[PDB]
Amino acid sequence: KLVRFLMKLTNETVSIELKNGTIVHGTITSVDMQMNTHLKAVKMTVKGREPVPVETLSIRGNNIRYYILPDSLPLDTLLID
Amino acid sequence: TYRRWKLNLPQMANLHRLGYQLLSDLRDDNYFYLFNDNSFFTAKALNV
Amino acid sequence: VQKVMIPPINFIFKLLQQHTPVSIWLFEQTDIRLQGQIRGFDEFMNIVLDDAVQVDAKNNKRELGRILLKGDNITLIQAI
Amino acid sequence: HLHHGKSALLDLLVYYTHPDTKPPKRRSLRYTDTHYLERERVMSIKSTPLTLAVSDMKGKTFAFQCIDTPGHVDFVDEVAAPMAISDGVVLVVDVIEGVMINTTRIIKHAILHDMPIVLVLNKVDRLILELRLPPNDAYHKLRHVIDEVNDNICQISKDLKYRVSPELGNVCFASCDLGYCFTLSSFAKLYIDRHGGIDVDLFSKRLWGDIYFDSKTRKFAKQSLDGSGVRSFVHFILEPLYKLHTLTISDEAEKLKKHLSSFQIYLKPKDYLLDPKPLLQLICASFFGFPVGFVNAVTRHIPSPRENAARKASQSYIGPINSSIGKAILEMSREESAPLVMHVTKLYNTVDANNFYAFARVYSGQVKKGQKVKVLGENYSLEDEEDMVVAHIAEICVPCARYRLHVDGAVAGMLVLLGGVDNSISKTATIVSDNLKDDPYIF
Amino acid sequence: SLCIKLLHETQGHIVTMELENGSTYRGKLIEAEDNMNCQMRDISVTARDGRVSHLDQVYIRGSHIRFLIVPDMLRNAPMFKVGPGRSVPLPTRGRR
Amino acid sequence: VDKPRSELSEIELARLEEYEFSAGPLSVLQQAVKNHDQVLINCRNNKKLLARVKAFDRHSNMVLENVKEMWTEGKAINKDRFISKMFLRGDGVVLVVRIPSA
Amino acid sequence: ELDTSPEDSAIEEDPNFEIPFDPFFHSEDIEFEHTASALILLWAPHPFNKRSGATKRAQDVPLIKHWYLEHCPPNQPVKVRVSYQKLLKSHVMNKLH
Amino acid sequence: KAGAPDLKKYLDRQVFVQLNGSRKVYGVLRGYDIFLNIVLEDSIEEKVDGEKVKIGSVAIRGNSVIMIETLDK
Amino acid sequence: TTKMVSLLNHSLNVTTKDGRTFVGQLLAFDGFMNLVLSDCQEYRHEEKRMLGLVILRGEFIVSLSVQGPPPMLLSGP
Amino acid sequence: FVPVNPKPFLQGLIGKPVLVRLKWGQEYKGTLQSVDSYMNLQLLNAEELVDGVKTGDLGEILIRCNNVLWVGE
Ligand SMILES: Nc1nc2c(ncn2[C@@H]2O[C@H](COP(=O)(O)OP(=O)(O)OP(=O)(O)O)[C@@H](O)[C@H]2O)c(=O)[nH]1
Ligand SMILES: [Mg+2]
Repeated sequence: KLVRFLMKLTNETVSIELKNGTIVHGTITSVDMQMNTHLKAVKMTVKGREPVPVETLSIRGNNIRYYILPDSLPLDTLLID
Repeated sequence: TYRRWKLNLPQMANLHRLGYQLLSDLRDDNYFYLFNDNSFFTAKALNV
Repeated sequence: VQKVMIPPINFIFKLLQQHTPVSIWLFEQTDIRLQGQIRGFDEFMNIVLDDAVQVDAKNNKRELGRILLKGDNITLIQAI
Repeated sequence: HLHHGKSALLDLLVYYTHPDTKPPKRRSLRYTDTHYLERERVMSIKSTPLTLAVSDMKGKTFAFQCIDTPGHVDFVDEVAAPMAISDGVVLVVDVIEGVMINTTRIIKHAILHDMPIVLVLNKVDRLILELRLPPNDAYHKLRHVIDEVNDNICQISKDLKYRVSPELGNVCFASCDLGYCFTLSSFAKLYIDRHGGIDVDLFSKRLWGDIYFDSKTRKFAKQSLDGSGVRSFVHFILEPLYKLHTLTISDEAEKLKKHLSSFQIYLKPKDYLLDPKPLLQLICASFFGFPVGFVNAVTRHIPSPRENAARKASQSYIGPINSSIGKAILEMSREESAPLVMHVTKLYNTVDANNFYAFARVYSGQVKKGQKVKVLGENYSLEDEEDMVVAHIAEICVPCARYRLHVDGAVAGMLVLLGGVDNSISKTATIVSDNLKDDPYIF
Repeated sequence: SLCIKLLHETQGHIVTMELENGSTYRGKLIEAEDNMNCQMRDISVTARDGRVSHLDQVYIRGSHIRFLIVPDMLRNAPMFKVGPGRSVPLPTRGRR
Repeated sequence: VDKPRSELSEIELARLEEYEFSAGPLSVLQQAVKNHDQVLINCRNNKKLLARVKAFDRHSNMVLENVKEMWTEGKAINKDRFISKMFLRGDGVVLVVRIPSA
Repeated sequence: ELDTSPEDSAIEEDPNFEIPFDPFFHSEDIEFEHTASALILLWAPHPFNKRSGATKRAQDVPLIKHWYLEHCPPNQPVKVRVSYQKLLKSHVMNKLH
Repeated sequence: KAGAPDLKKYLDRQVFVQLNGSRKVYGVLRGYDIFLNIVLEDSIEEKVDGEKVKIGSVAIRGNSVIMIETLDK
Repeated sequence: TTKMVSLLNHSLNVTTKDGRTFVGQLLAFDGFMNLVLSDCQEYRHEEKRMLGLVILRGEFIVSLSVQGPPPMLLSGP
Repeated sequence: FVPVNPKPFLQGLIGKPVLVRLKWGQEYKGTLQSVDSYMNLQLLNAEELVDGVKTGDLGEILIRCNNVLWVGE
């Protein structure tokens, strides 16, 4: 299983494009093996709408399209079990 | 200190068998119809 | 006097034995419909078709031969 | 009948809805006795009402206004009087003792008054742990008791509407001491939840008389030529019950532990080192949850007050249905403009023998505390207009046996305790509103 | 499941649900399932445009439900704790 | 291997899981990771992904670094966007095509 | 009087009705090694039906109280009957106060 | 696990089925499955225009069934 | 999923697959992320409608956020 | 007279040229050599036949299971 790579990483800023096309940008509080991701101090940008910030927010797993990870992560070591 | 005990089923069965001379064989409590405590209190009160 | 219920899997199994031509609809493609002989299926009822022709709203038949129709799309199974 | 377990049945629900209550040291709880005389004789003498919220097999919550009646022969007043403001009868029969004289009398009087009957076969655990019958003989005993009850029903009316049989969901097998009360449907659902998707009703309707299950064809036969199969009820219900009781009793900690682990029932290690009877109670309360079978049977086979308004009006009410009051009774209107009609069939002592509570069923309309009502006696009529008494209403309570819930107002279809109107009422009475159309009739 | 328990609680009342189409349904719920398949009666169907039609008996499959408007007085329904093995939220008296 | 019955316990489920990437259709991602080959990935929103695949999931949840991403759409104008690292949910994958490095 | 028994009715729709699962406790037997002795103990006098207690003192166990709490055996001499009655009287006075 | 849908009261009755994409089919229900896969006989299909074309014996996938409706009082 | 519990009795706005937004007090949730909201308002497109007690499907839900904190010694010698 | 089930149909077809059809109108041609239990398939030297016209060559292809509509030839 590779979702474990998601919870091995925690508490860092990440940009997310959701399933509806909207883009969110913030640091994760915790992500779930079932792909429920929790976000805090984020940047909510609805498609065709003016961006709005919110303090905390959570995504359902089906709505994640992809991630934008930072470049300060030990990717090689983080991939080991 | 001997303040609580816990016995198995074989041990309790053995103790029940060994002391069988000195326990009742009623298990019904209807045997004591007019010969139970409250009947005695009533009889004492009524002097019968 | 009552009529016995027939589950759909046995219905498709019966169709398989009788070799009855079928007219298969699709999940969202309203106008495209497929027809042919049914040749095999599984618990997920992936349909294995024979003489599969892609009939359209204007009967634009196109021969597809023996094809496997993934179960996710079949909306309706017609008996002839 | 006497000591057949009808108060233990209500204790079973009370234990679940009231977490603070705990079993006593040396006897049964016998909640809803609440009389020092009854606690002395260890038997019910008065019919104490009890209103509480219980949960259905699927999760729906109902408001059961159950009235607990005595089982002694002499106290049938307390059975007939509350039965006139109730929609059905829940008959508790001890399987060991069987149908007795008071059970026969209750059945006759209930069918005579067109009351649906739900049968509870209590004290099932005595068949396993006390009488020690084999599972097949136990099934025969249960079937014989049900047949005797049906005979007593047929002696009054051979109608097929009044018939009790487990396949109709009308009979509950219970052991209120150990704490379970299931039906055929409660085990069919208990199996289904564990083992996947099969319709509960189709499975449950095949778990009664001499329908035989063949373990190799996995099909329900009809005769089971020679000894190929065994009775479905015994195969699926009685034998697992016997094995559960015996695993708990026979001091097999590891086997029981593994089996309950398969059911996701996890016990602390000190719990296996318990007295046999509390261990049975714990196992049965974890295995069988809330007694939802009884609740489901009662909800399905006893009409709601709105559904039962027509029958109540036709049987009890003696006036004309075509009047305004009669129409108000049939629709069971809750609006304030409706006439207030209540039937009082009981009076209850306060915690000190000073004043009485009138036990009434609000048939129609609304009642608020301080409302002006006129009380009609047992023989008030057009000839006798002198039995009416004008009275106020001081306090309105919802009975809960050991306490009361005070409500500012009560609505139609409710059983409430009325305070302030007791002086003119001997036996029964009818309470209507003063500002009302002429010609008030009594029940 | 507490949400399914509340849906079962609704049975017998008038609940409004809208399906993936967008049409809203006004009727009396008479049955409900763990899948949330629903049976309704005396339904007044309001289509997405706003046209009002009427249905008598329906069996709505649960996979196509968006949400339901439960009657207000069900906000006080009790939320029982559910153990691991239990499949229905009910008052508990055993260990857990 | 001779266990596609689909009624398996954990050990044999894991065995088939590894065998599937050993020889099945998903095997291409294995030697794509090992050989570090260019792969073009298309999502269901008509977006193009070219990158190295550092790791992949059995659900095809792939982590991608050095992505070359172009999307097209006024008059049809093609635009690109380069992201250093991304995690891709396998749900949105329509296709992957490997570009051999040699 | 039922036109068709509920049994024949239940079977006659889908006589090929099938359920694959076995009853809950199938590998076990309704009687184990110690079941008979356990049932015997279940209905025993007070000390012997517990398996867990609190170790009373030595002198707090009477051991013959039930002998005279019950009725006197018949054909006993006068002095024995009087002894039974007097011990019962002392016990009654103890319980009353 | 799964659960059998409650449809015994709808067996052998004139029933009306709504499919996805504004489809509409008549028929008398003859069976059902765990996934609500149904079976219809002597059914009739409606189009958007409304002309009724007899459609025959029908085995609809449950995934496409939106509602199942009966008309009797 | 212990964090999911911490949002009970809070006030939440839920953006849905349709595109609407529901604001209300969370009463109970589910493994499939079925949400039960009390005193729920509908944010269409913004127009306000009182909804009441609302049960959301799991699929309908896209994301959720909280707008409000949860509502609300012996002696000596 | 011999019914061939889907999985036997595909494994008895390994290495043969087929035309797969997607849900959304694209059909691909090529040779397949690997299909697993979930019926997502891999192709070799495949090309993309949009509208039935040969535009570009793709080579080896991994197709996810759901995205196909049918498989034939
Ligand atoms: N063994 C066993 N005893 C039970 C069971 N249910 C009740 N009892 C016992 O039966 C006796 C009578 O129980 P009650 O609740 O007082 O029965 P009752 O119907 O209220 O008696 P009345 O009020 O006089 O009619 C008590 O000793 C209960 O503990 C049972 O299921 N099994
Ligand atoms: Mg009683």
